[PDB]
Amino acid sequence: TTYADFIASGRTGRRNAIHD
Amino acid sequence: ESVKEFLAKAKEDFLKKWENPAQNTAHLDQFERIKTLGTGSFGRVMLVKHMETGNHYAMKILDKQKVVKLKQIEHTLNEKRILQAVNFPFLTKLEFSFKDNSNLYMVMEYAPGGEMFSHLRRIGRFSEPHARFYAAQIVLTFEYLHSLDLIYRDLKPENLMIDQQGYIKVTDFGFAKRVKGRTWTLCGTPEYLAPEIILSKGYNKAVDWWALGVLIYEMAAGYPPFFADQPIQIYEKIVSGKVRFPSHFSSDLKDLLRNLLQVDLTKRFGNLKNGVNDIKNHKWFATTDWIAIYQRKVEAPFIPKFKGPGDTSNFDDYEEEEIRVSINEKCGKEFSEF
Ligand SMILES: [NH3+]C1(Cc2ccc(Cl)cc2)CCN(c2ncnc3[nH]ccc23)CC1
Ligand SMILES: [Cl-]
Repeated sequence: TTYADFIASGRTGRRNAIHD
Repeated sequence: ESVKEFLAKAKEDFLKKWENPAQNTAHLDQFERIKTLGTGSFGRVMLVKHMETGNHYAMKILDKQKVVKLKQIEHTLNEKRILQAVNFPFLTKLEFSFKDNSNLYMVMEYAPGGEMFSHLRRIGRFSEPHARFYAAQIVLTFEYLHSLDLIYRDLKPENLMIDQQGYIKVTDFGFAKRVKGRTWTLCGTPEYLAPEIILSKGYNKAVDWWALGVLIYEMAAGYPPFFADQPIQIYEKIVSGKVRFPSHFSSDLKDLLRNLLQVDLTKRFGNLKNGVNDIKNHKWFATTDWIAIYQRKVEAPFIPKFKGPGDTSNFDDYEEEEIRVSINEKCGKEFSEF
């Protein structure tokens, strides 16, 4: 399931801003 | 008055403060430090008590040297200048700001309900009415900000704070900018970036409306529309030109999302001749009483649990580190106007 794929991914915690 | 007229007057209010910013209006020793509420690459947000009043505030503390290393000087000056000038129900204006040898300090209304992020991840997803309640506040906030020629550029659940009444505050203006033309800086959060940012085009406030599509999707699905383990994989997805919706998404939700998450700027909602009304008058928002949201008279679908005025149980626990102030002034010239 897409939920299961999300929960297994490395990006379920807080996401940092990016910049150049 | 019309909304047009309300906004025009709010612009006059904003512009006076924009042109003559408040500076050095408190001192660190006037506050008692309570708890770290979050961290960033060049700073933190703490809960503090203001001793003279006993009021609780959020104090954002930025390490000047770290700001410089991360090339965030101008962005930081933007954040302080903007936040000391704005006033809107879903914003936390600066109550005070100051600096010392080491740090920059921005003191704002404290939002005790925690980050939307926390609740969203725990509960898993929000119902459409729940997601809609939040989305409406974002729609009004952006209409306000955009009218002042401000672009926000970091919409995400991590930065939407829940207040004691279950309404939201749109926080972290670290990438907010007052700009009349197009702008170019690559900034934001990978999942929320519009295609035109990723493709290094000049871009404008339409990126905020794309970000709103991402947020509403994430709130309603429990996961964002474009995810992977690494940023590069996320960018491939965003630019690709495809998005799949959960089977539980209503027809009206999917149609709104298709018009927000639209690569084509001539068709993206919020970006068209009719402006924000395309969004406000969309069928998914049919039940929304915009005047009642603005007035904060709508009953919130969810309200965080509290036991006190500085209860912090809705926040995660972070390692508490010192607030060190060097005996030598750092980065004086760079932050002169702060
Ligand atoms: N969600 C945040 C994340 C963050 C952003 C920048 C830095 Cl440097 C560190 C962490 C940002 C708002 N903040 C917050 N909490 C409570 N009340 C508030 N009133 C204004 C802002 C806040 C809580 C951490
Ligand atoms: Cl913040």
